[PDB]
Amino acid sequence: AKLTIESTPFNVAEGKEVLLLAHNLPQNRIGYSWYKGERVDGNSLIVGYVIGTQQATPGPAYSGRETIYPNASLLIQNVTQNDTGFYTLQVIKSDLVNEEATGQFHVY
Amino acid sequence: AKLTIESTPFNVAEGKEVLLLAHNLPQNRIGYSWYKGERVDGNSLIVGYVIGTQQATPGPAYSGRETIYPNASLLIQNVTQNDTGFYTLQVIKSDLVNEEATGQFHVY
Ligand SMILES: [Zn+2]
Ligand SMILES: [Zn+2]
Ligand SMILES: [Zn+2]
Ligand SMILES: [Zn+2]
Ligand SMILES: [Zn+2]
Ligand SMILES: [Zn+2]
Ligand SMILES: [Zn+2]
Repeated sequence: AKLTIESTPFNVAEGKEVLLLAHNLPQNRIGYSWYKGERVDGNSLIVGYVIGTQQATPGPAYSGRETIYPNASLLIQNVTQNDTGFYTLQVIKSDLVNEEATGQFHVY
Repeated sequence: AKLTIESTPFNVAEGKEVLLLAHNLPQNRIGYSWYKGERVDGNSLIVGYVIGTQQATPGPAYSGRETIYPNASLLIQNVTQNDTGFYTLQVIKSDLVNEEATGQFHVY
């Protein structure tokens, strides 16, 4: 089934939090990478996560506000007006036939 | 030492071959995913490759002419006009702070 991302809530007050959820995770997943923007881009990588070891490693775009959970959910806290826009998840699979999906939220 | 892709040769005769090589591979690499086009996109995945097991899995853009190697290079033989343009490699790393790079060749 097709990986999709949903922000809850979509519309977020500045200084509050958003949770980005993934639906239809693939069965053979081994880990995750979250990105700022609409495209998988290593300079825009917020955090990587290995399921088996439960290790999160910040990427270049990490800002001290993002936490990734084992089901791929991403919490971003202390959102600012500059955060409005798109976010992209990759689910890394054991055969490296990886999947990705993009979602968005809005800060007011 | 940013990851980069180069085609050898850059100008490729139809029916001959091209090698896409990668410079500055990360040390903690665990595998590779090659794509047709300018981004990581599952609909354009040529092949995924796990270094440890040497298992290659084709994606939708696989054409039977591409081979992937432990040094991350992609060899395309019997090049056709459909093959021109951009290709993107993602190097999957053990921390999933993955890196990608894009290159191109021209067929004549
Ligand atoms: Zn699925
Ligand atoms: Zn980039
Ligand atoms: Zn406000
Ligand atoms: Zn607005
Ligand atoms: Zn305002
Ligand atoms: Zn070179
Ligand atoms: Zn490097």
